[PDB]
Order: sequence, then structure tokens, then C-alpha cells
Amino acid sequence: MLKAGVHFGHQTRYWNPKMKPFIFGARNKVHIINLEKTVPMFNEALAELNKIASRKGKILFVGTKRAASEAVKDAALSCDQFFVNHRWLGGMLTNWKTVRQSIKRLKDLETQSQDGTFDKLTKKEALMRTRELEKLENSLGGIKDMGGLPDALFVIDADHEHIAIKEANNLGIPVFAIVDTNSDPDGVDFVIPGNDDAIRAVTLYLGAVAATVREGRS
Amino acid sequence: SLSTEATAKIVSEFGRDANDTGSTEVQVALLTAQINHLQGHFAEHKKDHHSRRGLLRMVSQRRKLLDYLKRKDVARYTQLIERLGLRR
Amino acid sequence: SMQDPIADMLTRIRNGQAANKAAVTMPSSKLKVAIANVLKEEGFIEDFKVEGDTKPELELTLKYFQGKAVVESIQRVSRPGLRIYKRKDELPKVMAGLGIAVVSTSKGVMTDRAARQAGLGGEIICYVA
RNA sequence: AAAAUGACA
RNA sequence: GGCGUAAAGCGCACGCAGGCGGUUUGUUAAGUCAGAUGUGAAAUCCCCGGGCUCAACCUGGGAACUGCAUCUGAUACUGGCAAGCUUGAGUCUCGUAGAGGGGGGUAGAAUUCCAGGUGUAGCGGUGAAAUGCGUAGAGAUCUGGAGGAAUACCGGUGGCGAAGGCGGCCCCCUGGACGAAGACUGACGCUCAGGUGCGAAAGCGUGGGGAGCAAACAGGAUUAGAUACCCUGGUAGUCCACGCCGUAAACGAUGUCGACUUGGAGGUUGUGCCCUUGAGGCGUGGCUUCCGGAGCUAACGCGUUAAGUCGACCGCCUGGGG
Ligand SMILES: [Mg+2]
Ligand SMILES: [Mg+2]
Ligand SMILES: [Mg+2]
Ligand SMILES: [Mg+2]
Ligand SMILES: [Mg+2]
Ligand SMILES: [Mg+2]
Ligand SMILES: [Mg+2]
Ligand SMILES: [Mg+2]
Ligand SMILES: [Mg+2]
Ligand SMILES: [Mg+2]
Ligand SMILES: [Mg+2]
Ligand SMILES: [Mg+2]
Ligand SMILES: [Mg+2]
Ligand SMILES: [Mg+2]
Ligand SMILES: [Mg+2]
Ligand SMILES: [Mg+2]
Ligand SMILES: [Mg+2]
Ligand SMILES: [Mg+2]
Ligand SMILES: [Mg+2]
Repeated sequence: MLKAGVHFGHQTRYWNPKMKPFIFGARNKVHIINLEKTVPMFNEALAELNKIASRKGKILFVGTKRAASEAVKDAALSCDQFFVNHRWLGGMLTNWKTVRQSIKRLKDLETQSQDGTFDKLTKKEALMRTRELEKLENSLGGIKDMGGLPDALFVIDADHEHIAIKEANNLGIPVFAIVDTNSDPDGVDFVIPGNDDAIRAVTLYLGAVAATVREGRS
Repeated sequence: SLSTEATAKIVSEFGRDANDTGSTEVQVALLTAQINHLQGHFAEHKKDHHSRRGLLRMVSQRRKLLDYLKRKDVARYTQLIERLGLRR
Repeated sequence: SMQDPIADMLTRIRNGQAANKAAVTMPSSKLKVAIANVLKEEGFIEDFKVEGDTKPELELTLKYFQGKAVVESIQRVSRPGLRIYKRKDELPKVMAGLGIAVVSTSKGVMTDRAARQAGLGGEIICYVA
């Protein structure tokens, strides 16, 4: 609601001109992201989300960039939802029948270190699994508590995650995306312009969307 | 090359007003003054081919204007080709 | 130089919708304004404007019923280098009547669905789908 | 530095 | 239907005939559209029909023969006539950047040659080598002089020209582009068959000049041969004046003229305002290199300078070889 106004952003000199109805100017030859047009459409998706969160839509939060990575585990895994904090395995959504097998293998891998293969055989064939465990748990995390394909995707960088969108675009899943000055508005039908790569900015987004998920189920 | 004073004389002699530059009469006169002065130049510099292209644009342009006048005002046009001397 | 100004006027609409622009603006003429009055009637575009005194500049508005456009196919038929005139029984049909073809009959500009129901005929200005 | 060529199926 | 690469854009321009042509008003009714009149032989074609037991085959009525001429009448478009209009095109004033062209001079570096002085035994060349040059003083080095051709550095996908192309410095004849603010002319415009002009280098003709390079030619070397590449020489030519020739991978393998359509990084060149406060910042005109969105298409790729969306004319294409 323009309460803070802490994400002017601008992301660069260049841009994708598709956000011309979303910009202004600044003295550094760079494009001021609109906050007046942002406000109405922003709360539209939150209202939309509450209409879908009341039917247990399994919201998915996608934050991959290093700075905003951790706060995604503080919003999705916080309440009940799922995150992809590190790199997006190409095809994780449309090639679900193969990621499904690897999640099931992980569930054995974690318990292959609880009560199985940690001490009762050679460390060259027992400890090395934990090296595959650590490679997995951050490359494939909170989605381990899924039961199939989700219904609402939430992404932060509409360009850095331009290939996650396409799989969602391939299926029917609507997505909320926080687009930027350099971003692309098309593809994602629920546009939320604004600066992304700032911790003081991401907290405004994630901290004020997870609340709507909370109020959906109660 | 028809300097300003060499031009400021013809515009008044042929034009209807002190500021009447652009009428058909004055435009033709300003060309024939360059054309009939450039006769002396190409007497000496005969193989000045690149300059001669500019002259043939002048000669071509003049004939374009005189056709326009001929279709417009026959008496005015045939007055013009004799107070200057051409069209033979 | 421009020789078919009507073919220019249509192309502004074509590129205006390809670029997804809200409206366009171009110099005005009495045949153009009559043409734009016809397209105002058939719902292809909303209202227009003819403000201009010594550079009368018509200014249309493009129409988007959805994300898509409305003027899907607009083509010049009777170009100056080859003009074609049609008679009452041979009026062209556009997409089995789903489109219109503009005819400038002897009683002013019209479309082939009103000239056919008036007994008239004339030159095929253009097609609009 | 010298270093050419190889029937058809 | 095509013409960047598959066959196909004239080498480039000027331009008569021809084609096309801004915006308003009036008028005409020639194109055009609407009716009628006359004609469009009969049959064959086609719809509903009839007769041979059906059909083939005969036959009745219509419809069609898209046409052409006249008479009426409509005036939106095209064409004619007349009067304007400013946006297109041109003219005037101030200034800018240039290897744009024609002619006449002059500088300095280097090569060669000529006349000399010191000076000794090799120089030059190659993958090696030989031919060749040198004890008649070569090569090296210093001085003086004569000639012709070309302009290191600056120099840059920089600039100018329609294309070919253009490069030291000066002069005087001369062409075209650009920009600001204004004034004028008021369709005077685009394109071009046949024509006319220009058009690299090589070649040709008549005269000059000839340092260096060097087709032809000679010797040495290589090779199985070497009518070649390599080495030592060297003729026409390369250069000037005046006439020809008229062709090139004359290429961006992309005809000229308009209008319209997201963006970046630069270059170059005018320029009009804030912050002349010192950089600058803001603007916008003309040319130009690179990357790329939509779109296009066989893909390569092109992409505001389109090969994207259209409009006007021009040239050319029709399997390979022959
Ligand atoms: Mg002039
Ligand atoms: Mg043999
Ligand atoms: Mg074809
Ligand atoms: Mg070809
Ligand atoms: Mg060409
Ligand atoms: Mg010709
Ligand atoms: Mg007209
Ligand atoms: Mg008539
Ligand atoms: Mg008959
Ligand atoms: Mg019967
Ligand atoms: Mg008229
Ligand atoms: Mg021409
Ligand atoms: Mg020569
Ligand atoms: Mg000779
Ligand atoms: Mg030799
Ligand atoms: Mg040829
Ligand atoms: Mg060339
Ligand atoms: Mg060619
Ligand atoms: Mg490109």
C-alpha cells in the first residue's frame, strides 16, 4: 500500500519494453518502477490466492537467487507449503514421473542413514550416500512433502526462473510473479511489478503472502 | 557560382516582389544564370565529369519548370523564354 | 511518393494492432472519414476524431475485445494500378458473410451487405475480416 | 624440402 | 509464383513516349453503377416437363449466350474544366563538415644511376644451393648531382561521391549533402521501354617519359618430367596529353520512390536549453558499425539502413549439359 516504498530497484539501464505502462524516469537514465499501478494488481492475486488457498491448492514458492534463498524456507516450509530454494531441476513439473521416483529414493536415502547403511558396511559405500544426501536435500527439499502436481506457483524472478514458468505455462497452473524493470510480463498472467534482489524487499512480499495462505485454511 | 549579390539582382529584376523568391520566373532565371556562366568553365575543364553531372541536373530541372508554366500561362511562358533567350 | 493514401490508412490499422497500440493518428480526407464512419458502424473500432484545420489529422481508436485484436484481415482490393468494379449480382462475399467488403456505390460509401439490399454496386474499396 | 595415382559391382 | 545464397535486380545515373499521382470546392457525365428499348439465328449447355417397355434418342416452356448500341439517372470513385490549399517537391538568407571533381605548383623520406674520397675480401640469395655481382676495388660508408613514381606517422567497420572510386602541403575554377530560424512558389511529384551520359584493371591508337615493380623470355635450383611455385635478371606495361574499348565476385550476390512498426551499445556531424557555473545534464536532425524483439522463411539468417506491413512503375526467371 506504498507503506514502505523501499524497492525502486531499476535492475539496470536496459529493459524489456513490455513494461512501458509500468515505469517512470529517474536522473540516472534509468526507469522508475511504478508503485501506484503496482498496488491494485498486487492485492488482486492475494484475493485470488485466498479463493484458492481455502481449497488446499498446495501453493509452491520458487526462490532460487542466493540473497532471497533463505526467506523462502521461512515462508513455504514455515506454514505448510513447498519451496525450491536452489537450482530448478529442468523438467521437475512436466517430467514429474521421473522426479517422483527420485523423491521416493530420497526417502529411503534419509532412512538409509537412520537405521540402515551408515555403520554396518564399508564407509566407501556408506558415507558416500550422505554425500548424495547433502547434494539432494538442498537441490530437492520441501517438495518432498508433496503429493503430485501443485495448483499455484509463486516465483520471484520472472527471468532467472524463465524455464520454470514454461512448464507451468505448459500445464494450466496460474502463477504469481514479482516482475522487475528487466523482466518479462507476458507468460505470467498475475503480474506484480517490483524490485526483487533486496532482503528488505523480499520480506515485504513473502511475509505478506504467507499470511494469505494462513487465512485460506482457517 | 552565383554569389549572393549576383543573385540579389536577378530576384528583383524578374520577381514580382522584393521578397518574391520562389516564383516560376525567378527560379528559371537563377538557373540559366548558372548554366550560361558554366559555359566558360567547361570550355577549360572539359573532362570535369563529376561537376558536369550537377549541370545536367540544372538543365533538366529548368525544362521541368518551363513545362509546368507552359501548361499554366502560355502568354506568361512565351514572354519568359524571350526576355531571357532560350528554347531554340 | 505515396500514391494510394487509402492503402496507407489501412496499413496503420494493421501495424497498429500488430504493435498492440491503443490508437493511431494520420492525416484526414473526406473519403477516409467516410470509410472510418463505416467501420464505426460495424463495431470493428470505436469512435474517431477529425481535429485539424490546415493539417486535418484523423485519429481513430483500436478495439480489443480480448487480448487479441479485432481487425484480423484487412486488405486493399482495388488498388490504383488495377481498379475493379462489380455489379449488383456479383458483389464479393467475405468469409461466407462473416466479414464485410466496402463498396463506394453511386449513393455514397457502403458495404456489400447494404448495397446488395439496395440494388446498387460499385468499386470494391477493400476487404475487412 | 619432396609427398603422383587407385575400373565398374 | 518468384528474383541475399536454389534459375532470376540492368554497373550506375539523366531522361522523351507510356504507367501512376496529396487536399478542398464547383461543374461535366467519359469510365462506373441502375432500369428499359433493340439485337445476341436455330440447335447443342442447364432446370422443371412429355414420348419410344427403361436408357441412349426425340420434344414443349423457361433460363442462359457474362456481349454490344441507344434512351433515360445516380455522382461516392476514377478522368476532363476552373478556382484555391498547404503537408509533397523546389527557391531565398546564415553557417558546417569533408581522400567529391578539373588545372597549375612545391616539399621530404626512400630506391636507382652518375662523378668523386677513405676501405678491405667477399656480397647477394635459399628449406639447402647455384646462377649472378667483386681485386678492373665489389658490398659497407661520406659528399655532390639527375630523374621518374608514390605520399610513412595522423589512419579509425573514419569521410565524401549515383556507381566506378577518391589519400603529402598550397592555390583558383566547380558539383552535391546538412542544420536553426524564418519568407516565397503552390502538384510544379514518383517511375522509366527505345535513347543519352558516365563506367576498375587489363588491352588498343598517336605522341612523350621510363627510377622501382614486372606478363613474355633467359639461366640456376626442385622434380620421374616442371613449358610452374623458389632464386638471379628483364621486354611490353605500370606514369602524362588526346581519342577508343564498355567489360569485372562492376557484390550488400539485396532496382528506385513513399508511408507505418518494440529496444540497446557506439561512432561521426550539425544543433537549442538548464548548471556556461569546470567537466556537464537535458534535448532533439542527417549519415554509419554491432547485437538483438515481434514478424518473416527451407534454413542459414534479416530485423527502424527489413529479407517485417502495404502502395507505384521498371528489368529478369522457367530442369542440368549443349
Ligand atoms: Mg543549385
Ligand atoms: Mg595414369
Ligand atoms: Mg517458384
Ligand atoms: Mg543465383
Ligand atoms: Mg546493384
Ligand atoms: Mg537502359
Ligand atoms: Mg486524388
Ligand atoms: Mg457514362
Ligand atoms: Mg442461340
Ligand atoms: Mg420415360
Ligand atoms: Mg474530380
Ligand atoms: Mg530516375
Ligand atoms: Mg590503363
Ligand atoms: Mg599506350
Ligand atoms: Mg621474377
Ligand atoms: Mg555482367
Ligand atoms: Mg567493386
Ligand atoms: Mg548480378
Ligand atoms: Mg541483427
